[PDB]
Amino acid sequence: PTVIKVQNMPFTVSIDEILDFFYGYQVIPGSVCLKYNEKGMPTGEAMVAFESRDEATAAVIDLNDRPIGSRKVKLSGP
Amino acid sequence: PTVIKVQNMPFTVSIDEILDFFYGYQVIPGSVCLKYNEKGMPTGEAMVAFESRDEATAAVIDLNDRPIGSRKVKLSGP
Repeated sequence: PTVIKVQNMPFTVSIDEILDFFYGYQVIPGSVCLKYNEKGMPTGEAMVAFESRDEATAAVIDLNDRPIGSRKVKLSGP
Repeated sequence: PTVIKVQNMPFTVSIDEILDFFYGYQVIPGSVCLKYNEKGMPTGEAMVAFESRDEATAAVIDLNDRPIGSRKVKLSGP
């Protein structure tokens, strides 16, 4: 269960949205961790893990550049 | 790449406070990831990255069990 990187998120996201964005994918519900900066504000980045390595590879390829609200998100890893 | 987990932080913590905890080490900026469960609630846990294995090992051993707020933080990694 590799973890993948998720960038360029709107800063209006929620945890439900991120998980929904991965609907149909073998994602781990309590694996999301949101990155913030020194000023206490989100950076639009987060880490998300899945049940397998082929499921993380499948997400990155399949959902890269796709949108969460308005922002087209960028995926990488593992 | 060399990330570590942090646990036992009060549920309400700021990044500015966390960075204070890791002063003197090369914590990759913006890498501080706050974790959430499948309910989308604060876990008191985070992930943090360093540039080398050496600095993530150096942080885990020195700072392990020090406070952030009123709790003795627990480090695990790389």
